[PDB]
Amino acid sequence: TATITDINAHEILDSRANPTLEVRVTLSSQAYGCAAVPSREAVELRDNDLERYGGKGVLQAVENVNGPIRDALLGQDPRSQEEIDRIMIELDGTENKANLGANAILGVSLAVAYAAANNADLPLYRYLGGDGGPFSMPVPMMNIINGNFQEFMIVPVGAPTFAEALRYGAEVFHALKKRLVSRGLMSAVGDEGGFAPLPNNEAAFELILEAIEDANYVPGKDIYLALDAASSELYGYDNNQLTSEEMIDRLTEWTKKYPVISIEDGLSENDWAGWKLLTERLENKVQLVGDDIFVTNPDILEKGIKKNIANAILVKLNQIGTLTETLATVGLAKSNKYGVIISHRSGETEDTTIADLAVATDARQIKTGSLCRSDRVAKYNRLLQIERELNDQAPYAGKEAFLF
Amino acid sequence: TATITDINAHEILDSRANPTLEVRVTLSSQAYGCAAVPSGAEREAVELRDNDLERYGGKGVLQAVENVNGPIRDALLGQDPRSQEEIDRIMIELDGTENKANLGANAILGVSLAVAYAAANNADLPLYRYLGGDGGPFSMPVPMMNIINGGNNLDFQEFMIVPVGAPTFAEALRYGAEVFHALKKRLVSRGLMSAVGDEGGFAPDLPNNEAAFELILEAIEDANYVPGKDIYLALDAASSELYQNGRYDFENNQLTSEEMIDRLTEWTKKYPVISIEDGLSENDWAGWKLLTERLENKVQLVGDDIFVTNPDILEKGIKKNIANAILVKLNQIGTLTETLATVGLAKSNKYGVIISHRSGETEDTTIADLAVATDARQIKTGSLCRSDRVAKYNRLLQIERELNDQAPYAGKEAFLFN
Ligand SMILES: [Mg+2]
Ligand SMILES: [Mg+2]
Repeated sequence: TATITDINAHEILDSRANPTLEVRVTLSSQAYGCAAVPSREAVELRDNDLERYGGKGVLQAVENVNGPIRDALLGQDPRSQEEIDRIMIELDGTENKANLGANAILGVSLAVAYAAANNADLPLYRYLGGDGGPFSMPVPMMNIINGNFQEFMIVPVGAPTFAEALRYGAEVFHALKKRLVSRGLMSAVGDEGGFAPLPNNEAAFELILEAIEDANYVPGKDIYLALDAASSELYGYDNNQLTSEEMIDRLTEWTKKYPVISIEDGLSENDWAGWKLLTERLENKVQLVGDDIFVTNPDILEKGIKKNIANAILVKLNQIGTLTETLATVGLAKSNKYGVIISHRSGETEDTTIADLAVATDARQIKTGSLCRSDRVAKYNRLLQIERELNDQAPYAGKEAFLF
Repeated sequence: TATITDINAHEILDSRANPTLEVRVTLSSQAYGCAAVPSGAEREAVELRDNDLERYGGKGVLQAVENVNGPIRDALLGQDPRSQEEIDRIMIELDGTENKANLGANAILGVSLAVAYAAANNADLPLYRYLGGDGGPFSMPVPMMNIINGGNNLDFQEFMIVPVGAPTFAEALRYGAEVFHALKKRLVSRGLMSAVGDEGGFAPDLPNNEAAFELILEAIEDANYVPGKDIYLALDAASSELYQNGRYDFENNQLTSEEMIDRLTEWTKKYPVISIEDGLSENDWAGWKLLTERLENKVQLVGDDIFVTNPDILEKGIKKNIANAILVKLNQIGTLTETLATVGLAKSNKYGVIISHRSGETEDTTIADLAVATDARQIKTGSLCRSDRVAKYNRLLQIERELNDQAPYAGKEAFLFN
């Protein structure tokens, strides 16, 4: 029986040139697993030494993995995810994971699962999903325009496979780029890729729809729009000053005027009464995704569900801090007819965990960025590999991704 | 002794959302290796595309993928993956073209690299150890980091920092990241453009080419490093792009070879420029001769497009006293073996060697292991944002931490033009 014989972390850089950590968990069988961590929610631990990386170092977090965390886990069976995650959550001691750092905990949480997977000669998605499953290729939501709303996205719902979904997106991305250049508009990319041109949020959807049709896809069927209002950042809502109801009104408008299939954080995370009506109104017309309002926290999601808030949840591993807790959120969401979107973070790494995770959980949806930057594209390539490995038994979710 | 029992390629996406290939080589031991192929943006080996206008705008690589899975796989079944030269020779012979235009340099390179990884993994060694051998010698290369892009206002293509003065690669990386963040902060505070180009560099609008280096110098100082000591500058002029017979489109003007040389010279005296890449066109050998005569002792003169990682062309360059360093791009020539010959010829002739990425990259980190294994001492692998780039730096971090003392950071010893 393989047991954990060593855990080691070191400091690496994320896709925004900010430090993060990478963890390797080594087993007695000599098999090992590696994982890196992407960039209210659980507390990531930074060094705040202003003479080093502008205070964003993660040396202390690395110390916690290599010392305290390591000692408390030596000898453990890596297959016992829940218990290992329990030992760490207890060791931290805080609701926050503020002592050891959510980044330190998650790094090892993930590396342990990779270790167990590798020891059994299984790809992560297989180790997590069963033998078993069921598996499905998730529908990707692709951040194409940014915001002088935070994200304007395309969603290749109508593709027959993930490989085709990917191609649909790439061809729209290229079509859009050619337009921006022709209009003398900005065509360089932000953190997740994606262009940041524009006079009035609306005109963003206009460019996109042009792009979709330029590439010979139908905005009704082949490809939809999605958006991330990130309204928490606009809150008693900032081009004008709108009340919650006037905010909902516009959302309702756009949903009618455009093929919007999903809306993220339409209202503020501090506006639960607003979310109630928004949901009441559109819960059957569009996907209403809670991000900041839920922060991948199962207790908060539970309260959201009881109180009729949203109809989908954005799942961010490092917002909660452990694999076990993340799977609980996913399971709770699925139990209650809520959509599940496995999500990247702004500061990503070459780590492709969310790809396997979306497949193994049959989440059916993934948000992992625009179509340039390997911080994003590596995730799509991993999904290419998985689809080609599972073939027929990982059908592309398509329309079936959306439950509303 | 394990032999190749399978080769399989498939079509993935590169960091610019264009298709490329990834290849897995499987051995009888059940060990396997994988590699992916990058893509750039004249004499270089032929990257094979599909040209099917209704698919990825004609940029598919299904044919290259088929070439790997069919004829290449057939030719290589039962070969010992450790025999890299023979394996590359077989593919070169099978293609039968000077250009690799038949099978595709992308199909050939993908297999060539995956074979190396398979052998490495069979021996249970990291690639840098497999390639460099047990004893090495190893070194951590000095990175040149493209921080401001051009060629959107700016004529020159790449304005880079080079942290020659750091004590370790880990510190070199920190130096660069802090200058990168200092620069971004300046651009933002001044309402200038903060979005990035292909390699993750800022692409602001500036009154003139120089202003890019002036901004970079400010940023180096904001981060409290000393220009010309801790951190130097390097330039990719990519002048082949500015060359229309028989002058160079510089600052809304039209320069002779010697005027361009004079400009490059001014910059060398005014700023701590340690390296200039493609200062003149690949079709201006006469100019290169003069450029080299004048600056070869004062600055590194990197040939990129003029040599295209081709040992036969570098030899010609050497005989004609052209340049004093070569930019090494695997996929410009097409096999690991021919790439290593170029590196070897460069070293035997005291040319600098810079292992390089392409504009279109993948999560593949081969060039990191390659630069350490060949004791190249220099690497050019992009700005400090975008994992297509940062993944290479992180790989260098892993390697330094594994070698710890057997891989000293090259620092000043990377530059031998003196
Ligand atoms: Mg969000
Ligand atoms: Mg160049």
